[PDB]
Order: sequence, then C-alpha cells, then structure tokens
Amino acid sequence: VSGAAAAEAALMRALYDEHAAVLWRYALRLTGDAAQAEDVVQETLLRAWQHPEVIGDTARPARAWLFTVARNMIIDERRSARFRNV
Amino acid sequence: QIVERFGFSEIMRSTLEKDNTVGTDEALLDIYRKLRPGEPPTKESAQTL
DNA sequence: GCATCCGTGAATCGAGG
DNA sequence: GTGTCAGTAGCTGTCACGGATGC
RNA sequence: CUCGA
Repeated sequence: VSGAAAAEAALMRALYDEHAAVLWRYALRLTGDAAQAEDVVQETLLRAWQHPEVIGDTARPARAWLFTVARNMIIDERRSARFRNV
Repeated sequence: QIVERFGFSEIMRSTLEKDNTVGTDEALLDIYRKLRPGEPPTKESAQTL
C-alpha cells in the first residue's frame, strides 16, 4: 500500500535528524569550508538512501560508515581537479 | 543552595524567579540545544562537553 | 503600541614589498 | 569501495543614528 | 603590510 512508500521517507528523515548535523562538522574540520561540507553531506546521505544494506541493521553503527564515505569524497575533490586551481 | 549563596542581591533572586525551567537535568539540555543545535540531547552527551 | 536590533554610513592622492 | 570512538576556528576591544522588525 | 603630504 501507500504507507510503505511513505515509510521510506519517514525512515530517512529519522537518520537525518540524528546524523546529518554531526557529519557536517566532520567534513567541516576536514575542508575548512562550510559550503562544500553542505554539499558533501547531501551527496553522502543520497548515497546512503541508495545503499540500504547499511541502515537495515539498525543495531550497528551507521554514523561510522557515513564518516568514511565523506572522508573519501573530500580527497576525491583534493584530486587533480584541485591541485592546479585552488 | 543558589538562593543561599546569592540571596543578598534582589537581582539574583529575581533571576531564579523569572527562570523558565528548573532541574539539574533540565537546564543541562537547555544549554545543550543552544550550544550545539540540531543534535539529539543525551544527558551524558551534554554532561561530557 | 513600543523596545530591540538591523542596516547604513564613516577624507584625498601617492611609494614599495 | 567505503562501515567499532571517530564532531569549526574564531571571536566583541568601533559608534551614532534611523526605522523596520519583532514581543 | 610599512610609509609620505
């Protein structure tokens, strides 16, 4: 029924309120730019919604997976695309 | 005990009166949600910082 | 109906690193 | 592909003034 | 940044 298609959202908005405002600070310390951090946070959480094999085991630390996702994306930005222009 | 220490001043009595929330575990969370907004407030997560 | 708080403004030209 | 804690620096050492903003 | 009328 439709309650399930709504349950998807009600499941995401429940991890947002507990992990987004904290993940932001991590990418913040690592980039010194709150704007890029704002970008990386949404990128990360979109992937998370795309990888449900991580949140399903509620009893396991999800934040811990998130931090690594972000930490990797930041350096992907510190790639060749940054060395020349920044 | 607070009234015990600062009682000689009407201004401090008026502060404790005009206060909003009372309780050791109440004002603690009141500080937590003003200092680091947007996070779930645990009693120990605030007691730590 | 009124205190708070937001936004505005604050000299001119010139040298070198 | 990613998975045990994993969480800014910096900073207030300006001020007069008008009027929308807000209790 | 430091400086001149």
